Amino acid sequence: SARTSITRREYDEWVREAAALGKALRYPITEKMVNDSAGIVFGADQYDAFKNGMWSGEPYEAMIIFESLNEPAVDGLPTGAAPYAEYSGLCDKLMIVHPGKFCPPHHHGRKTESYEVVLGEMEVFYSPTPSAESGVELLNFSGMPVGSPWPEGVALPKGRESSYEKLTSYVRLRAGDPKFVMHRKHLHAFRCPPDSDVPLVVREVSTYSHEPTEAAAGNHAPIPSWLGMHDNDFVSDAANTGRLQTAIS
Amino acid sequence: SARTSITRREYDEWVREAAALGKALRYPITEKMVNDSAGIVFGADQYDAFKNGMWSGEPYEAMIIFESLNEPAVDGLPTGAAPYAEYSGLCDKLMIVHPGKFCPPHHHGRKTESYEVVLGEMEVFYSPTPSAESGVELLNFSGMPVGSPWPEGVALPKGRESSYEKLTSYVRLRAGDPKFVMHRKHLHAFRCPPDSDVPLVVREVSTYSHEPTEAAAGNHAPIPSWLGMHDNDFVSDAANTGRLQTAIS
Amino acid sequence: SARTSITRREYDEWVREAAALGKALRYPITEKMVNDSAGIVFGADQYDAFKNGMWSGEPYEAMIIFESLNEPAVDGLPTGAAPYAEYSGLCDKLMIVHPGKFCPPHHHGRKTESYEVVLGEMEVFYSPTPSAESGVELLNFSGMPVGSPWPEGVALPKGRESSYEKLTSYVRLRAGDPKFVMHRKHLHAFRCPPDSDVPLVVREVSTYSHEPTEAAAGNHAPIPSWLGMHDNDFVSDAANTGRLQTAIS
Amino acid sequence: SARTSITRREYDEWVREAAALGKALRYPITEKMVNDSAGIVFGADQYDAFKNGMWSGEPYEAMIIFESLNEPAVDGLPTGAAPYAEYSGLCDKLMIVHPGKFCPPHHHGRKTESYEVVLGEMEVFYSPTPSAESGVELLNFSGMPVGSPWPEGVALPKGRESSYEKLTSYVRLRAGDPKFVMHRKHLHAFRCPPDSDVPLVVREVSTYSHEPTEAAAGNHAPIPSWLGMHDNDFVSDAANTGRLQTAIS
Ligand SMILES: OC[C@@H](O)[C@@H](O)[C@@H](O)CO
Ligand SMILES: OC[C@@H](O)[C@@H](O)[C@@H](O)CO
Ligand SMILES: OC[C@@H](O)[C@@H](O)[C@@H](O)CO
Ligand SMILES: OC[C@@H](O)[C@@H](O)[C@@H](O)CO
Ligand SMILES: OC[C@@H](O)[C@@H](O)[C@@H](O)CO
Ligand SMILES: OC[C@@H](O)[C@@H](O)[C@@H](O)CO
Ligand SMILES: OC[C@@H](O)[C@@H](O)[C@@H](O)CO
Ligand SMILES: OC[C@@H](O)[C@@H](O)[C@@H](O)CO
Ligand SMILES: [Co+2]
Ligand SMILES: [Co+2]
Ligand SMILES: [Co+2]
Ligand SMILES: [Co+2]
Repeated sequence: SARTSITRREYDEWVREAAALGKALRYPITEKMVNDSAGIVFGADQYDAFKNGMWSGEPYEAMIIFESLNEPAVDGLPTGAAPYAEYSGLCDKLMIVHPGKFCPPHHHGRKTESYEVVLGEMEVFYSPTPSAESGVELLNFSGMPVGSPWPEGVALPKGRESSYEKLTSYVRLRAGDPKFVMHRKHLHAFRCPPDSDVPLVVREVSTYSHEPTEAAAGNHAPIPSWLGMHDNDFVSDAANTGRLQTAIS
Repeated sequence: SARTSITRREYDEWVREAAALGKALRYPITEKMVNDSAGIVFGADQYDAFKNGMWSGEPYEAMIIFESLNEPAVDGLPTGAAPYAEYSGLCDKLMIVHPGKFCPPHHHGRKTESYEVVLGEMEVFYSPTPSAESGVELLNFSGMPVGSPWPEGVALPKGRESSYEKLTSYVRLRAGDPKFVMHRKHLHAFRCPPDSDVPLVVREVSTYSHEPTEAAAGNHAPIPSWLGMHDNDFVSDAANTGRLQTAIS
Repeated sequence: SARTSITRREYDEWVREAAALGKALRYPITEKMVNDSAGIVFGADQYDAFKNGMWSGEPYEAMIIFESLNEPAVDGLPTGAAPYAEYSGLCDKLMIVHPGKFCPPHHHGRKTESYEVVLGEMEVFYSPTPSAESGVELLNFSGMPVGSPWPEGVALPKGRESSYEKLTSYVRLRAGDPKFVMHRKHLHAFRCPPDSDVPLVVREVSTYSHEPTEAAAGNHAPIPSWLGMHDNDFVSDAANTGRLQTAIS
Repeated sequence: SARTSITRREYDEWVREAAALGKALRYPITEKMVNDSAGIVFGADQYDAFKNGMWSGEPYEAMIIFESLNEPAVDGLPTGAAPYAEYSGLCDKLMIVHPGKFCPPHHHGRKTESYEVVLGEMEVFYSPTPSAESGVELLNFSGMPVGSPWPEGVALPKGRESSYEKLTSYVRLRAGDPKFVMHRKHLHAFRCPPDSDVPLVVREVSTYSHEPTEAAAGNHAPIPSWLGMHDNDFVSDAANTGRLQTAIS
């Protein structure tokens, strides 16, 4: 009886309600942003989130993302910056995570993120040290803060527990807090507390998002190399696959 | 009788009211963001904006900016990207422009911006072609849209009219519109319509802001060259000076 | 296969999501307000709204109401006003109507309402003349405006069409409009346009709400007569019954 | 040098900024609501609030009120209720109080109020017992809660201190709290804490407001007696006068 997809009704009610919530919070959500790629389920065994639904409070890895901007920022750059442009760009999106649900452990080789909680509270789990990239020297300036240890009783998705092992640093973000920076090459994940009366709504402002997803499969590449380039590295292999497509029956 | 500064009372009422407006619109404004550098007057002859005040509707070049993020995004970058990092980074700020007032004509060599109107309407004036940088090849991808001609009856600041000559393209942005990208090297300016019942409030998401201002004079430089580096080029010379400091009597 | 109740999952996702939307729009929703009486289905044949769900856009009579205040306002009144107190009082609630759905035709003998659209648009159908109450003279001051005729193509609930016959006056309300008064004794109904991208959210400020509902069955009566007193008169008999209780399986 | 009026510039910047704040918080403010009666100064010696301004934090009695509704609710009432209609009606308004400022001690013979804090925090001072009205029996149901004693260090307006003597009960209201009822005949006053970073914004839902003010001098009376009827009883005589008119030079 393990779900393997989400019904069209479950998908729409989930995504359309989320888009309305976004508008209420003044996020500029256009029609094109409300599509079949906005609702994400990280892996086949994560569809079980829809057995009891998004308000069950159960630990599953799924979320909604409404992307309002993913600008390469390639125009006006000196030609020499061509091979390093992929680390820049501007990506603005609204992320909605229901109680107990998670944006699973992963890291980006090029994308640096920043978080602004709009509604609810965000519990971020991360590795304070970056992932070492063999054979390449990396610049350093502020690094990541050590943060605090995890609070007790954090329910993790069944069969995904170990993927969180290395994300020992923890921080709870709220509306009004200083913007929070998640440097590239750092493992990170986050969830909405299970006892939350509202979905976690977060505004993410980051560098360009390289993702040959479903809603982004057919566009033009600003720079040759960018073509097909992937910048998502999920700790759990089950997460990497289902990320680029949601099975809607 | 030409004003040469702004009284402490005029400054505070202007900036503190704006910060409250920002909070109401859910922008994460912290205490440190509400400072003596947030309220900007572009040039000595622009202080006359305070003869009749911010609700007079008169054409002057002055605005408020509450910066919530100006992240270099240098961490995790390969060393080779060092000389091109200045074109990246993440800068999030809230800008408040009162009726009739303007963010004066200028362009950035490195910073690419994007606009999201939160309240009111934004009238953007810009040059659809970038400024040619002698002796250097530049990348290209989307360029800037031609836009529309200026509507009639746009009152410009006295003695600043000609600075707008080259910003022939025009567009009026509203809340809910697609994010608007202003590529680096493009001349641009914007104002809040004079008949607006509310101040124009805009969320700007751009690449790093290189500005050795008053509230940013003493920090650490992520990369050597960044030190003292300026990235603001106002068409009117009077604007470049008063930009980095507000005279509060 | 005609639904006869709503599953606990359908109920919670419907009501809890609505409460979150309410909070985002700054309505003061407390825990006690989010209960099993907030989600209303007007009649047994209206449960079919949940065959395709609240985002189907189909015409059904169901809505959500989060009541933040229902103050008798009896304290401090001269004893003589006792028999007329039932026409006063203060009731503040947030109403959420999904696309295509309706608050069915009905009128109140004592309650006068006022509407403020917070999100979406509200299409009100009403009778510009009050219902004559046999053997009693009534005061008059402003009466109700004639309004406009119905726009074409308004899909009404199957088997409930005729209940709308007398509500010939029509008006479409939006956020920012002047408060709209619906005097007592006037037939009225309203819906969220079927093509709306967001649920209709309306703040109602009215006189006391006399309703021996499920969440209001056991309180104390400020005045003797008020006990058991009913003030809802739905045109369709099917609506009056299911109003005071929602079948949650 | 004691101010005796408010300049047109001080008035407009105060009221127009407040109206913008109101809109941001989604209060339906129309053009007609933004008038010369919205900004209130309670007495000649209260104009000194404008010596240092609304952000000085100093204790003065002045506030802004944007009334969106003041419905008699007389239509549909049985003729017998005519002499008691004045205790009913529906009045919806947004009140804005700057740091340290107060809505001065007063009570209403007919109007019962309810408070909903939208922004900031509201400190209410009141008398838990109603004012006895000689020769008339009054109904009772819930009465007023005893509340808590005043916190220490509450700066009161100079020369108005004693007017607060009897308002010994205290409560601090915040956004999201249950609606707060202030029954008619109860002395009450409230202020925005002096250390607040934002103005106190409160939505008031009450029974009809009988006030032959400046913006309400020339309308039609729903009931004969209502004509000229006053329902404001300020403890300080200086407050009653300046209430109905603001001196704008
Ligand atoms: O799938 C997650 C998506 O790519 C988000 O924008 C960020 O990485 C979450 O950290
Ligand atoms: O102001 C700094 C902020 O609170 C966080 O510590 C950093 O963004 C983490 O990268
Ligand atoms: O002084 C203007 C400031 O630098 C702003 O962030 C942008 O450039 C306006 O286009
Ligand atoms: O969606 C594109 C947007 O409306 C504007 O045309 C561009 O951002 C301009 O750069
Ligand atoms: O069931 C409807 C409820 O009683 C509402 O508050 C109003 O009457 C709708 O007009
Ligand atoms: O301002 C009046 C408003 O627009 C409506 O016409 C009335 O409230 C209807 O009762
Ligand atoms: O002048 C105060 C005004 O009348 C307000 O609506 C309430 O009474 C304040 O309690
Ligand atoms: O819920 C009751 C509320 O908190 C206040 O105690 C009353 O309205 C006071 O009248
Ligand atoms: Co990420
Ligand atoms: Co610029
Ligand atoms: Co009704
Ligand atoms: Co009062």
